[PDB]
Amino acid sequence: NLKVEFYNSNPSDTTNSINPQFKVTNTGSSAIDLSKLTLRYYYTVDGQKDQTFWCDHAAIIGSNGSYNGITSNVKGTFVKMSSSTNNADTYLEISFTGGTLEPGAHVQIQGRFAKNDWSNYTQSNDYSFKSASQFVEWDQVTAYLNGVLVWGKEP
Amino acid sequence: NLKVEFYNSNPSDTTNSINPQFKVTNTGSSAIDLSKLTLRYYYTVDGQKDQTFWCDHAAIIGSNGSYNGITSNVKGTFVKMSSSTNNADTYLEISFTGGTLEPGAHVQIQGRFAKNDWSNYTQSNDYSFKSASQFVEWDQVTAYLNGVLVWGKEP
Ligand SMILES: [Ca+2]
Ligand SMILES: [Ca+2]
Repeated sequence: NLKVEFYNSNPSDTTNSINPQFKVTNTGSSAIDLSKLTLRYYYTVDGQKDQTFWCDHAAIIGSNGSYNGITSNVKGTFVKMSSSTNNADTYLEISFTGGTLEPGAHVQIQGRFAKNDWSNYTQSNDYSFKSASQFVEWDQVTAYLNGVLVWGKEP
Repeated sequence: NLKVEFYNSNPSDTTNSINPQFKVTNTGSSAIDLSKLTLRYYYTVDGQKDQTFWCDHAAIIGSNGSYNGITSNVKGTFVKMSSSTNNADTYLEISFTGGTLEPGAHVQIQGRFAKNDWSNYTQSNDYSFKSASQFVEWDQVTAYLNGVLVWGKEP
């Protein structure tokens, strides 16, 4: 059982970097294996180019406030959709090499990606885009446990 | 522009091989690049196992009756759905390495797939199942051209 909160820290309509911020909480009674957890951010690439994802910072925060830095365990891959919509033709899929999300604990991921030539994106035609000053409950981003959708609405 | 006709040549409710038969007609005025066309057959795996697809026979038939064998250009892959329904948790996606479908021409595909342990399937709970003696207009199978849905209803 999971709860996903999210926001984009870069609100510029035209920009050369998209900054997705994820906060995933294990609201269940049993621990979660992060290597089985994947997250997706849907958008339109606006000119297909190879892209790169970077995790500025990621950490597992326990229910008692314990801090475990896992920045280098977060990986990002770009998937071109086999069936697209007018505001979603590509998605960034976030994965973890390992780690355990214990009951009540949560993981914060401060992400960022860009095209390899640093050309612009347009964020107003991106399905998952959500400008906010903090993590909000947003269902236009999805989460999966072993390939099964457990949060959000796919486009 | 396309038209998809279809039928299953194996009607057995319990069986260890599913036989989808596709007939795709280029009803438009311009030729179609087959490497840009994909087709889907939705069903419930009834016990997750790796699966294999075989094209028994495939051919491009021209409006003048011309015959061009393309059996080895037809590929099939199995995709497990992230979100499933009571009659769809997996889909066979059919692709073509190449070929061009001229206006008025159609391509016939006699396919078959099975689990790698040859265990049974149940066809009564499969979204795309359509038993018939010949190809019928069926919208429970989908076709995508350039990653865009151009035929059928997805579950
Ligand atoms: Ca965009
Ligand atoms: Ca079945």
